[PDB]
Amino acid sequence: MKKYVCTVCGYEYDPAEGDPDNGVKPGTSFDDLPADWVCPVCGAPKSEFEAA
Ligand SMILES: [Fe+2]
Repeated sequence: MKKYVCTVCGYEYDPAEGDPDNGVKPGTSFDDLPADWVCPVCGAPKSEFEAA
């Protein structure tokens, strides 16, 4: 359930919510995001998220 924050824009990935519009169901951990997933607010890579 660990949240991660985008260091570009401040969006928080919340595993309890997932990211349905990008094919990520509620409950999906950050580490299990698809390899091509990017921040939905700004487009930044996962490599620029940090644990929040
Ligand atoms: Fe972002």
